[PDB]
Amino acid sequence: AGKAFKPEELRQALMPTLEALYRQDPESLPFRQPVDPQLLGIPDYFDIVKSPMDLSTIKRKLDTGQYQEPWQYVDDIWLMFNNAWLYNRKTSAVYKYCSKLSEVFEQEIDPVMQSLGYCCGRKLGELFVECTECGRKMHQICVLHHEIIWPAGFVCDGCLKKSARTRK
Amino acid sequence: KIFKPEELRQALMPTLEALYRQDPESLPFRQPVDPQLLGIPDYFDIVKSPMDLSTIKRKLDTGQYQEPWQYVDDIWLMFNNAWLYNRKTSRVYKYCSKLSEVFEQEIDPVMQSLGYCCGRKLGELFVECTECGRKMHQICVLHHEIIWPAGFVCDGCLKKS
Amino acid sequence: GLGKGGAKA
Ligand SMILES: [Zn+2]
Ligand SMILES: [Zn+2]
Ligand SMILES: [Zn+2]
Ligand SMILES: [Zn+2]
Repeated sequence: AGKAFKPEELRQALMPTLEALYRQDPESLPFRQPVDPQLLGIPDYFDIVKSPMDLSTIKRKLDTGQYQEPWQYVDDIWLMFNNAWLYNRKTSAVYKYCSKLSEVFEQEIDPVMQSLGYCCGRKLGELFVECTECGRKMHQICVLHHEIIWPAGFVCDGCLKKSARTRK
Repeated sequence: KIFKPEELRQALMPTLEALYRQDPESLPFRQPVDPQLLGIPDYFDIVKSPMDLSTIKRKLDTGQYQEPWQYVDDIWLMFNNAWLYNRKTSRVYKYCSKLSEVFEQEIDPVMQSLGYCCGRKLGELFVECTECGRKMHQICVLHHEIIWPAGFVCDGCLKKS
Repeated sequence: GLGKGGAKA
């Protein structure tokens, strides 16, 4: 079960995507520190948001190596977005700001996840297949085909090329 | 699969031109060998199927290839013929080796852009894609871990559906 | 070229 990348490999690959979000002025400002409900005067925050997340926390996790694989990072990003979309009204500046950051993230993440050997960067979700060789998890919709049976379990294209090139 | 003659010459002529560009290595390969003019009647005895760059060019130009493996095969025929007839130590053998190195660096990307696995000559162990009828090396595309109950389908045809 | 005896280089 699973792939563990080197912590440094993940931060080199993924930090540019985090930095793209920090670059968004003013849309990123409400996302740079954890929400302090006392300081901002919204005690109902922890009633609505059970798993808080923000850019600084994501950064600490890359830096201390707390992700083993990049879908965990993607999940934390979307947790932060879903949290702001949940708490704040559709009409509010923060909701609109959140939408802006999600648009930016989606353009950045696809190529980066691809260079890490994954199908794409869209949010993992429930419909995944784990590669039986390397442990990477891919979207069923990205990699599976009507025309193919896998007698020994799914194997990603990257693992297949590795076998194929070392036949020659 | 039969390609349009113009599609093949646009794709493949740059690889032929790379060989013509090699001076002096290509000069012995530009015309068919005339054994009378060169004084080597034993050419006929050693080389059963002659080939050279001018002949390959005429074939692209008149559209005599239906698919690009035919072109690759003619190129290698020309190289194998020169390697067979000429001694390893001769300038022509070394010239031939030079052209084959050049061809191998050019051909992979070009054949890939034509929807093929690679451009190398490997077995006669090929698989035809059941959708578009391109032929690929078994060694390039087939795997223990993948079963095609209804026949092989290349990646290009898979992306299309 | 034509580097095959009969000729030169
Ligand atoms: Zn995907
Ligand atoms: Zn894999
Ligand atoms: Zn091949
Ligand atoms: Zn095909």
